[PDB]
Amino acid sequence: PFDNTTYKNLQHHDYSTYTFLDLNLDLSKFRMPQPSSGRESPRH
Amino acid sequence: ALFVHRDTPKNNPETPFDFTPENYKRIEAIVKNYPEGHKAAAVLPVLDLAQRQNGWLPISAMNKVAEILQVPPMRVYEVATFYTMYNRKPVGKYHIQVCTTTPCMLRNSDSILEAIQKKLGIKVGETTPDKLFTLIEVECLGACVNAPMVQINDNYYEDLTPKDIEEIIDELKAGKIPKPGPRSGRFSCEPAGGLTSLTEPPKGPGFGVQAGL
Amino acid sequence: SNLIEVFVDGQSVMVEPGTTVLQACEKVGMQIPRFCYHERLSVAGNCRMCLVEIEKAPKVVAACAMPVMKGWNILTNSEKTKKAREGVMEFLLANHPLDCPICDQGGECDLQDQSMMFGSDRSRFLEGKRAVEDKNIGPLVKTIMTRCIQCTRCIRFASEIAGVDDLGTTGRGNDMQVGTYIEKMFMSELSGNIIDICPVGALTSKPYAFTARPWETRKTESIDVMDAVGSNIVVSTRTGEVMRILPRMHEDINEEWISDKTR
Amino acid sequence: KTSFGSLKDEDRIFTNLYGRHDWRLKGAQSRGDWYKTKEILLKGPDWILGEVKTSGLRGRGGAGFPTGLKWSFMNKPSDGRPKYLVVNADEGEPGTCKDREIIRHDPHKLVEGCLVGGRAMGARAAYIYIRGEFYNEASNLQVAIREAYEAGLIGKNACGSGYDFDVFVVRGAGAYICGEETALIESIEGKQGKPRLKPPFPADVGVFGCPTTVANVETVAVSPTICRRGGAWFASFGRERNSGTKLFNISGHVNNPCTVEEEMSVPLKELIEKHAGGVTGGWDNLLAVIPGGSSTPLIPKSVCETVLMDFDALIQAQTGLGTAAVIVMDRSTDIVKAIARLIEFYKHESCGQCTPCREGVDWMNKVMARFVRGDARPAEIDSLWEISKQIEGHTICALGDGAAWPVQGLIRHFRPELEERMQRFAQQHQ
Ligand SMILES: NC(=O)C1=CN([C@@H]2O[C@H](COP(=O)(O)OP(=O)(O)OC[C@H]3O[C@@H](n4cnc5c(N)ncnc54)[C@H](O)[C@@H]3O)[C@@H](O)[C@H]2O)C=CC1
Ligand SMILES: Cc1cc2nc3c(=O)[nH]c(=O)nc-3n(C[C@H](O)[C@H](O)[C@H](O)COP(=O)(O)O)c2cc1C
Ligand code: SF4
Ligand code: SF4
Ligand code: SF4
Ligand code: FES
Ligand code: FES
Ligand SMILES: [K+]
Repeated sequence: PFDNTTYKNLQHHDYSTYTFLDLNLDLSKFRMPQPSSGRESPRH
Repeated sequence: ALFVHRDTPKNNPETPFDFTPENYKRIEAIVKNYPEGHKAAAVLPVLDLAQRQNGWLPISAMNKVAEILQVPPMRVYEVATFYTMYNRKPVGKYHIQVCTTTPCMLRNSDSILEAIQKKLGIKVGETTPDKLFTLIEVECLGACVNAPMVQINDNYYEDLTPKDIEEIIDELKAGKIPKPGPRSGRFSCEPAGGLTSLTEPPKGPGFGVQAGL
Repeated sequence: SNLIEVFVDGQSVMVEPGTTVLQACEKVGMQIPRFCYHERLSVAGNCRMCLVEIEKAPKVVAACAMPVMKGWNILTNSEKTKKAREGVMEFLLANHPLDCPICDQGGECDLQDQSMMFGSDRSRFLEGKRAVEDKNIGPLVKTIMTRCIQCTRCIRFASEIAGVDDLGTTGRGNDMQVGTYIEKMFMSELSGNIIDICPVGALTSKPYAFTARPWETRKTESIDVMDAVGSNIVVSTRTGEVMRILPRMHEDINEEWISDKTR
Repeated sequence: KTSFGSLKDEDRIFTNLYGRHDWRLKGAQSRGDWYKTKEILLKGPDWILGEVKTSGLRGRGGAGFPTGLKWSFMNKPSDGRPKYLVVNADEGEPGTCKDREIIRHDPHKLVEGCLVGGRAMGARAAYIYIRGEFYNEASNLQVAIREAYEAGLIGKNACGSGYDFDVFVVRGAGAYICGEETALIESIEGKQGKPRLKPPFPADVGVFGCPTTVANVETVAVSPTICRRGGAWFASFGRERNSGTKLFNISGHVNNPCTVEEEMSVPLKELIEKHAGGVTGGWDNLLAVIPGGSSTPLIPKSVCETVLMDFDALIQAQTGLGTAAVIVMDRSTDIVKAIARLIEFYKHESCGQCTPCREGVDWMNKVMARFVRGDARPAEIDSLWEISKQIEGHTICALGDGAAWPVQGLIRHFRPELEERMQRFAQQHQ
């Protein structure tokens, strides 16, 4: 049924201090190979 | 409060800091978000990861982040002194941040700041002697319609009265964690006397999609 | 040729593409004031003393960093250019300490000289000034950081020409402090040239400190012999005694730098 | 059309603004998101730029630059360097909390907007520079980005269109100036958030040296709705050169402080008395309104009766629209204390790079802190006016402008109250 009274965004009550970084570690496999500037750093 | 560093026995380049191995995997994931040749772009997330590991930044996390990213250490010192989240001093376990800009001051954030002060016995900037609470006074946290509000390490505690923030500090002293939200009847940002908008059901897919698409 | 035509106070001048407003005004013999700009360092654009009016443009441009567009009339002596200069000199002198007699840069100070040439003649600052903690960067460069105007010629020299990357700005806002953030000793082979390019008395020569004063020195133009570079120097002397050694500009040798041994 | 506002729920772009529906992928698809995205990507960059230019969409960051004209600066062939969309999600403006609600409650709308916008400009990926204080919101956005990668909606072969597009979230670290686009670009690069000078613009030299567009959350998230519903639908709202819908953040001294989407050229009085429950103590209790966040100058109660909440009507009210974050101040307010706290914000949030902001914003804070007590003489109001004019226009970015402007609005509309503050200080302390 349709509902408009309950707050559906309850997932952030159970985020720890490493939630963002574990999600980035999970997402690191879904991504394209990064572009290269041809050098390792501008001091190279 | 000082933007120079002096070597103390608790904070020196021989203070032991090192990342945990799963933090090394998270640093690898951070560095693989940026182009080859600009590994120096990962200074802010890896230094924030060092702070989330250690609680604050001694000047061995700054040097380790400078080493594992191959950037000069002064360019990590600049970032750590520029941004206000990086704790260059060891803060308490619950680092309370009371917002006292104009939209929160208009809704009496001074009452909550006084309530936290007479609840903890400390003032702005001080840490409780059991190292559980550090009270500071911050700028706009971006929760202005839920004013007055605080932040306790990750979480926004909103629409507060002094009784609400005393209850939050009580059940933080009990080892529990409170719910990060408004303390009034409302849920996130709606009007408290019912919705003035978005009361109809949403229209779903394909509603009003133009021709030629 | 692909030279574009620009105008400095209406005078036509043909400049290369990529020329900044300051260089286009330099080609007609006008020197725009500056504190952070230095023609051998990268462009900072963070003192706003070079703010000049382009006509039919309701905003002053940073002449050290803005490239000239074709057909611009640069107004170097207009009224809002002068208002920009006096306002920026007012903000430069707001927190600057009253140290001109006890300062070694006195008489040879850029901040003094173009406060005389471009600033106003009095203050509206009725507040308490700031005071910056002094840094210890070695036995050569005396550091009094209250006199710092945060022009970041330090950081650009030590990052680009000295190649050290160990000076920077810590803090934020009016509390932004130039330094090493740690008790570090900036000892490069060219480390005394930040004395030269500090426009103010925030970085002076610690051996030269308190001894002389620029108007009474006799500038003799000579050669370095400490190495085989043949660095062209000014030996400034006062009453038959050698006081210090400053560089001469020679684009083919030492462009305007010398080593610490020479200095 | 002459009267604007009373926006119906069928024209709301940001449905599930309040958290009442599912924010995740199955709930976002059931409200219209990710519908025919493959067709929008296959119709090309020029079609999407034409739909944004037709819509009259101006930049929701607060400056109101035209979005299609801005994004067309990237419509150019490559020069070896990659291209990037950078989504501005800092939102450090006091009064403003709208981008928090878009990221937190409609995240897939922001991710689909990243895909459509970065398609229109040939961008390789999207860097959402979210505010660091929005940690739960950033993890919320990361869960939605993982749901979009796992469904094939972004990443390799995004939505089945053959256009590869990644989406990254970079978190800030507590600097308001890192929402300024060049300072944000420098903050992504691992440096201090100090604004670059302009030119080079980000479309020429942006993040990492690459061609870049920095765009707000709200001007990005409305773009799939603009490309689905059409530009003419979006241009059917608001006045001409003032098109669309706008999120409004009514906070301060109102009965029901809320975030609401409303039509563009809505009156201020209609917005406050409809969606916020009115001013506390009635409309006669109104003293002044800061119309669109802390950077805009305030307007007194006499201007708030008739003025419309778009860009041009607030420019004619010698203020700005800004972030459209309405700060309402009643008659019980020491307005000098509120504006001086606002300038205290602007000196705590100032990176120190150029001389006029670094020095003059601290000097305006010292003068305003004396003006709260009245520890001054009435020549210093004109002194502070000229100091604000010296800061304004002479800085690198618009935080110098944004610090000079509330001082100017306070002086312009409340000089007699400043004068009587100072003269009662002078009589009871001498
Ligand atoms: N949303 C927020 O949280 C906040 C918003 N603001 C707003 O920010 C505004 C100032 O921002 P700015 O970006 O400095 O204003 P505006 O002068 O620069 O320009 C806005 C946009 O237009 C682009 N643009 C303008 N002229 C251009 C040109 N010739 N070529 C290429 N691109 C061009 C800029 O790149 C920028 O992205 C203020 O009006 C204020 O209301 C201020 C503080 C916080
Ligand atoms: C000091 C300062 C802070 C700013 N902060 C933000 C911000 O937090 N979020 C934002 O979207 N724009 C911010 N802006 C405006 C941006 O410069 C830029 O105009 C905008 O983010 C992207 O343009 P858009 O309006 O077309 O989206 C800020 C501007 C200044 C001068
Ligand atoms: S640096 Fe210049 S203006 Fe400052 S005290 Fe020295 S001589 Fe005076
Ligand atoms: S010490 Fe001198 S050269 Fe260095 S930033 Fe300060 S004023 Fe500039
Ligand atoms: S005006 Fe202020 S915010 Fe802008 S570059 Fe200068 S110090 Fe930074
Ligand atoms: S003013 Fe306190 S959250 Fe924005
Ligand atoms: S000389 Fe151009 S700003 Fe310093
Ligand atoms: K000097």
